[PDB]
Amino acid sequence: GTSVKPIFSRDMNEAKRRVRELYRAWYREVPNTVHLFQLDISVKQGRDKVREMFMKNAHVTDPRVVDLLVIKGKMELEETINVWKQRTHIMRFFHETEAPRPTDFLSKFYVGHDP
Amino acid sequence: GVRTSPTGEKVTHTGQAYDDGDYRRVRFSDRQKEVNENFAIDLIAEQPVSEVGSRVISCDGGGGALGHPRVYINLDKETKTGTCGYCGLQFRQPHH
Amino acid sequence: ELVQVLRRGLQQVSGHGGLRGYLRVLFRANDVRVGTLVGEDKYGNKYYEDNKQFFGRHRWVIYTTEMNGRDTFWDVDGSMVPPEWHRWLHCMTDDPPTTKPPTARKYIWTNHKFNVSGTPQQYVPYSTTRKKIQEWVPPSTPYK
Amino acid sequence: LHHALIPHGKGGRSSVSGIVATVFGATGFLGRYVVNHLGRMGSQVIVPYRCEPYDTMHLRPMGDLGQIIFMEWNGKDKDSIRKVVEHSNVVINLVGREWETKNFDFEDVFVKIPHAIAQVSKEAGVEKLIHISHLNADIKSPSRYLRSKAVGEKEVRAAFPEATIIKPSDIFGREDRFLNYFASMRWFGGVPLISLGKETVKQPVYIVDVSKGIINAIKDPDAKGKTFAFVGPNRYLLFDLVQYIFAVAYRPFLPYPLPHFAYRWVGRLFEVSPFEPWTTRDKVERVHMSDMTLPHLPGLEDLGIQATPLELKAIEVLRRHRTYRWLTSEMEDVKPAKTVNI
Amino acid sequence: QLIAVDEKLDITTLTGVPEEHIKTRKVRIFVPARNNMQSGVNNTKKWKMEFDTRERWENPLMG
Amino acid sequence: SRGEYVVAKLDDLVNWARRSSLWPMTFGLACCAVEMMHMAAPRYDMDRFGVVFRASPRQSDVMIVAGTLTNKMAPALRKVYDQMPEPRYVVSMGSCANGGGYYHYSYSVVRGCDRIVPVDIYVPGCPPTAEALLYGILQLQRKIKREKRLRIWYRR
Amino acid sequence: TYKFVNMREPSMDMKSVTDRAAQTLLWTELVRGLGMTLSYLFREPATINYPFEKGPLSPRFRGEHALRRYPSGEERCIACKLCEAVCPAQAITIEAEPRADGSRRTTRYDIDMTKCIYCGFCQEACPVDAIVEGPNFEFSTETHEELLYNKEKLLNNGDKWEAEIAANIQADYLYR
Amino acid sequence: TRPTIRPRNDVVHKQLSAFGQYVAEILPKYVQQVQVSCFNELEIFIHPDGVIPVLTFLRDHTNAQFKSLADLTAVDVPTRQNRFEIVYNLLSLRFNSRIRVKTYTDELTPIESSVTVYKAANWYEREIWDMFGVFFANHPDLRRILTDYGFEGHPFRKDFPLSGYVELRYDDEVKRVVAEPVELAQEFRKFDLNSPWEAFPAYRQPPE
Ligand SMILES: CCCCCCCCCCCCCCCCC[C@@H](O)O[C@H](CO[C@H](O)CCCCCCCCCCCCCCC)COP(=O)(O)OCC[N+](C)(C)C
Ligand SMILES: CCCCCCCC/C=C\CCCCCCCC(=O)O[C@H](COC(=O)CCCCCCC/C=C/CCCCCCCC)COP(=O)(O)OCCN
Ligand SMILES: NC(=O)C1=CN([C@@H]2O[C@H](COP(=O)(O)OP(=O)(O)OC[C@H]3O[C@@H](n4cnc5c(N)ncnc54)[C@H](OP(=O)(O)O)[C@@H]3O)[C@@H](O)[C@H]2O)C=CC1
Ligand SMILES: CCCCCCCCCCC1=C(C)C(=O)C(OC)=C(OC)C1=O
Ligand code: SF4
Ligand code: SF4
Ligand code: SF4
Ligand SMILES: [Zn+2]
Repeated sequence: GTSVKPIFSRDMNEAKRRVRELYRAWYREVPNTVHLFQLDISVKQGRDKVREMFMKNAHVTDPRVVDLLVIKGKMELEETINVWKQRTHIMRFFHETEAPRPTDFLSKFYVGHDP
Repeated sequence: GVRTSPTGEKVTHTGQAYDDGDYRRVRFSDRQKEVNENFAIDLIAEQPVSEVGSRVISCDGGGGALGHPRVYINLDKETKTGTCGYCGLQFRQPHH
Repeated sequence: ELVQVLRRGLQQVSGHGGLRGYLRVLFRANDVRVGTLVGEDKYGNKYYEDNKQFFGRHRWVIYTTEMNGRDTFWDVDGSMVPPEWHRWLHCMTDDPPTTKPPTARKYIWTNHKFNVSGTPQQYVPYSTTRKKIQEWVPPSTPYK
Repeated sequence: LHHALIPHGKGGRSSVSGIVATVFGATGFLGRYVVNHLGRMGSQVIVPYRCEPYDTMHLRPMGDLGQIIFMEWNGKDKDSIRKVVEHSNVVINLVGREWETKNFDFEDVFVKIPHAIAQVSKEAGVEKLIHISHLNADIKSPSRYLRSKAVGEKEVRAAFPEATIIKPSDIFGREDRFLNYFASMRWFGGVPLISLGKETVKQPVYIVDVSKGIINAIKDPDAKGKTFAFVGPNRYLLFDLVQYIFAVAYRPFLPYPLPHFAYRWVGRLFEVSPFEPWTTRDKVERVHMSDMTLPHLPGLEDLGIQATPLELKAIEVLRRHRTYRWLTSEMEDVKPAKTVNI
Repeated sequence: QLIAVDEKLDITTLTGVPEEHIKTRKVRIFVPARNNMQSGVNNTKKWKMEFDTRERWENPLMG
Repeated sequence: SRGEYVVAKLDDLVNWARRSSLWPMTFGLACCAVEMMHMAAPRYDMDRFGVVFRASPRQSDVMIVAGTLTNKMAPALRKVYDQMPEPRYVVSMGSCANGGGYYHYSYSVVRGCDRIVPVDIYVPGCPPTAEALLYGILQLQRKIKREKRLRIWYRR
Repeated sequence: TYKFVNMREPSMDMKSVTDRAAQTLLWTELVRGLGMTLSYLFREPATINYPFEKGPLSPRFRGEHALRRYPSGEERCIACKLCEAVCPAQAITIEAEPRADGSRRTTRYDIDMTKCIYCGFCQEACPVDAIVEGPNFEFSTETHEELLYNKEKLLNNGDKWEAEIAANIQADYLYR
Repeated sequence: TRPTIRPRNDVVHKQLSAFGQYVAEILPKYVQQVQVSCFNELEIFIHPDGVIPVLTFLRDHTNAQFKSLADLTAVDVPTRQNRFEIVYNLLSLRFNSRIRVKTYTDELTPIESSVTVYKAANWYEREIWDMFGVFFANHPDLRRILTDYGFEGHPFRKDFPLSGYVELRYDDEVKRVVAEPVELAQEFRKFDLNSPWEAFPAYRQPPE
């Protein structure tokens, strides 16, 4: 039985429905975020970034973890809509000042000791 | 006891001077390199060895509570002088 | 009692070595008070005292016009005070270094230096320790 | 490799990159980006400056403690150059005016100074020298700018045979004199273009692309004695480029044709300013010269850089030139200009 | 009323840790050895978790 | 030369005007701002030197970073620094602003305000005394006295 | 035990009502405030003429750090690293080795003055009175790097301020 | 004993023990343990389901009248199956007494919000969520209170690094403040201070 108390959803289907609602809200919000923050990116870039952030956690199978992720996403959206975030916070999702770190074995061997 | 390296950089009391091919020298260009000129080893080397008439002597560095913790130094060996582990002063028993 | 304050102002004017001295102390320190001289530095600073002033104005220094290397007729700062007169001036003690000279030591600086930031004499930090890892030196001769 | 000059760390602010670079002309447009890219990865940067130290404050937060050093220098004095290049393994030359002053003409800043820097760096033991030239540099050019650039690169190659020469083409950025210059033309009502800009082709390049190309050329062992051309991905007719510039800034575009002699006279008239001229006859020539095509030279793609199109970075420069009513307009609103791609 | 989940516990997505410091780290679980310089054994009672040692380098300033 | 003398005298006049009227922004962050207030107090009376607090960044000449700069606060400090018209100066006061100080290893603290804005004068202490801050301000005045903008322009 | 602050009633007699009406129409308390400000106008101000006059300090005052010497010139520091351990901000970095004559001395002794909180814990922990906080507070710099003191800087500070430091310690060592 | 040793107060000890017995008798459904410390502080351990009934009883009962919520915080103990210890500190002005109510939760089990009992609990619960990640159900407005916007992780957890994962600086190319992975010029120096000899025999644990 595992006797666990839920947060919002009884199983994975209601968690998926909440995920879809949050995705809809973010998708609607993206153009307004682009206009209000005076971002140099396009709406397509913002929606692709939202999709990337959603797919980052695609492997989650625990409904409680999905509910907490949806709660955090709603907190982030509420921060973005109310302009509590600034342009720096929005652009932190893009990592525009970090150099692209290579993935292949030889490049890591050349640069240093990190695996 | 300051000394200059073959490059002209003053060698500090700790003996560190940049290698002629060391890029870190550039920090001293248009500026100076801070070096203390009072080398403590030479200063303590100038102090005379105190003659005392006992096998054990006490040293607190002078000034009472303004010195260092008081230690007792054995002086049985005539081959070498008794040095304070805190202050560096030297003591010995009368010989010759 | 108006004539009294006017005469005290005239006495302040006459007590600074004349009108030129009065304007010198007026434009160099924005203060024209006359006090009892306590002593003088080896660098030229003059120290005065007036116990009738309230705590904070009873001690003051008239800075020299030429310290170690620079002209200080206008460019003065609080770092030009030597340590003994620093102790007297900040009221850490009631005794000037004239009646109570400091303890002489062979390692104490004989010449005080002011804040040298922004000058070629500024302190530049550097590591004071030796190189830790020694590299192997290959032989200088051929191997066949 | 002089153990103190062995790379260490993760590649960030507190890391060691193994590069000790003296960056001449680091207080200008390209210089700040070059110093920023050097300082991101933990390089030691030497900034020789002739201006007032207040004009170098923006470069200070670009490096960790001790990683950026400022020393005065004089272009007409070789002792200053040797002083600032004694301990460096890389020397970058970004010195250049777009106008001639009473103390420094084009030959002084593009021929004499680069040659002196190259000779001093060679005799001082510097291993790598990066010299910046122009794509349109030509000994038979109607511009004294480009003739001086050609003579300067010839003499730099003569004095430092292992130097790397980079030839960018009309770099555009936030602090440029290319988009801002065209944007600035709205004040005079109409935009004077020679032949209506229909006989000029431009290939502008992004500032970050050029700075990253310089950084990668420093780290590339094959780029030692080569010559590179840094150009953008697209070629535009000058008329269409200026029209797109005005469209992005949401300003009314009123182009009219002006004869070459008259607009040269206008440039000469503007040249009399004791301050920075608004335009010069040399600028008159260079704006209306087509960008050369040099397919025999390696480009940004040979240094691992994909050229950034102007249509992606024009808004970050031209949004400042809009009025209040169009400030919030998005980037994908302004219908990118037609490109003459061969 | 409870939901009866049946999967092993995983909270990696909620800790805010970068991906590098989850999949490339190796933690050692052990009881620390007694410091041989002393005879006290009070420091060998609990279990410790520590990460794998990474690179340390000299700062160009101050060393 | 005549022009050299003229530009030197003009530099002297402009530098005197700028260092004799220094208006810091009404801007403080933590414990250090208390010592800033005490340096504004009647004992030291910065107003007698010509130093007046003004709330608007548009009307301020100096920013005194007096207190810890956190990550949440850094964008606001950068914003108010940027809005300052030039010439502008920044004075860093206290260990927290100089290098992070006693919260240097914290996850939410910027390790020195020089990562965000260029700094002209560093005032050490935790907190620096009001007298130490006055010394730092007078040092900033002396540094402003050494500017040679018009000489540099003339020699260009 | 307690008291009330705003529990007094005004008397309703014609005298008091007329006095309150005169207060309302003629602004008497405003004139009282003006009189207090005028009284302060003619008082002597509390301003001192810095830098010619200085604020009073104590022998216990904690200023710039310095490294002291024995009267023979020998360094007092013995590299015991108590100050490094106790330092609440981890501002002290110490390395040591036996000297050429076998003495226990430091080779690195750095104080990050931008990490320091000037608490004086280090001079309390020192068993030989080697590290102290001096009386100097006017050492502002123009660059961050100048506030990273190494052993040479601290030894120079000691050599430069020993005359005042010894006198300050002499006045307070019986309270320690 | 005398000059250097803290004196005892047996009267308060017995009073607090009696009131703890009283509370445990009135609420057997939720109370698991009652403790009185030797410096006279009363602690009541409850099941997580009893957060609202126990606090309501302590606030509204005539003999309790704990009308003031002094503090609400969390403690992270990674070795426990239930990671987070939730501590309530209450003050009674009618009886000049203080009480502590303690419960537990893990990373995924929500705790009931106490804003209906104490209005003060709003920001305390917000801070607990921000610092530890404990979700409070039915909280009127739950969001970060202390951390930066978009901050990832919960810093007060024992496994969160002291210096975090990202640091801030101003970047001139993008003309804004950016966040990058932390690099420290000097690494924080870990000190091993614990003595290998036992200090307090009164707290010695069985050797298992
Ligand atoms: C007429 C309308 C148009 C012109 C508008 C301007 C009006 C004229 C400007 C008024 C000039 C007055 C300024 C002079 C005050 C200097 C005071 C003196 O102290 O300066 C010293 C030396 O002087 C300065 O070096 C230079 C000041 C003079 C500048 C040169 C004169 C230029 C005049 C040219 C007029 C042209 C105006 C523009 C015409 C279009 C430096 O000392 P300082 O460090 O401070 O004080 C130390 C503080 N202590 C004493 C407490 C320790
Ligand atoms: C025989 C026939 C005679 C004919 C009639 C003549 C007799 C007249 C007698 C009455 C005259 C009274 C005149 C005063 C007018 C206004 C008084 C007043 O009541 O105003 C105050 C408010 O006025 C103020 O307090 C002023 C506020 C601003 C203060 C600014 C500084 C104060 C002034 C400094 C000194 C004034 C000097 C003025 C003259 C300068 C010389 C030109 C009321 O406000 P409250 O107390 O809140 O009551 C409201 C609800 N009941
Ligand atoms: N910008 C473009 O579109 C293109 C640029 N280039 C080349 O790139 C280089 C720099 O580009 P950019 O940064 O835009 O040019 P900037 O004018 O923006 O930078 C100029 C730099 O050169 C220095 N300098 C100029 N003349 C002298 C001198 N006589 N003595 C000493 N220093 C001097 C300036 O110092 P101070 O600030 O004191 O004047 C400044 O640091 C130039 O060589 C330019 O020709 C090549 C192709 C196109
Ligand atoms: C006019 C009186 C002098 C005011 C000096 C300006 C103070 C600027 C610091 C801002 C600040 C204020 C106003 C302040 O009131 C305060 O206490 C809550 C602070 O905490 C330290 C502050 O940082
Ligand atoms: S430096 Fe010290 S006094 Fe100033 S804000 Fe930081 S902790 Fe407070
Ligand atoms: S005063 Fe305190 S913070 Fe400063 S070095 Fe000494 S112990 Fe460390
Ligand atoms: S300064 Fe004092 S406490 Fe610090 S290492 Fe030296 S002797 Fe020990
Ligand atoms: Zn001794």
